[PDB]
Amino acid sequence: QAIKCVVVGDVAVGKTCLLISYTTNAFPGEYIPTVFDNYSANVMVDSKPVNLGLWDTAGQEDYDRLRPLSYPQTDVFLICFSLVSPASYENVRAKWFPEVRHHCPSTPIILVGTKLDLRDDKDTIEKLKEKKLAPITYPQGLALAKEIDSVKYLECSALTQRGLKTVFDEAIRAVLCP
Ligand SMILES: Nc1nc2c(ncn2[C@@H]2O[C@H](COP(=O)(O)OP(=O)(O)O)[C@@H](O)[C@H]2O)c(=O)[nH]1
Ligand SMILES: [Mg+2]
Repeated sequence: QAIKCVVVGDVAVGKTCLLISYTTNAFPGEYIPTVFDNYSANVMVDSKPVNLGLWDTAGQEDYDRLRPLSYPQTDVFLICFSLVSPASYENVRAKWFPEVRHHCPSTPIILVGTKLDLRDDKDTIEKLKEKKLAPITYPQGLALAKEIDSVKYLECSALTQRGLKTVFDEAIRAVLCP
């Protein structure tokens, strides 16, 4: 089974790390590739063999017109936001969900909270407070998920890989089907 999955969301939520941490089981953080690319993984899910094509995106505003060229024939989207970036969570509803739905009205969405590992980091919570902000909590992401009617809400870390595999199994599970 060939499944095409597109990953959207604000620059720097960790889309490229998520894809590479997934396909290769190692985290770039140190050396992140800047050429926007597509990747591949052969996965077994509920006894069915799957070839999953993962398509990265340029979330920059400069790419508003060209980004949707990679949307045709997509089987499932991950809309991603950083659990340590409220601005990114805001943009799911202000920008990403509306753009996905504009081009692909019926394609399933998985809502993904990323950098799960920084949610307890001290220096991180601290910096967030200096802006009168705080990490997105599980209940908050679940609510956004319900707002936008995504098939699942899932948290992960590319750095630790916690929950990373489930993100992709549910992606696959959402195509073929509820
Ligand atoms: N601590 C932590 N940092 C991450 C994680 N995923 C990505 N990052 C960092 O976040 C920054 C942006 O990640 P990248 O994948 O380039 O984001 P993108 O622009 O959405 O594709 C980089 O500095 C990464 O090292 C994560 O799971 N944990
Ligand atoms: Mg990237």
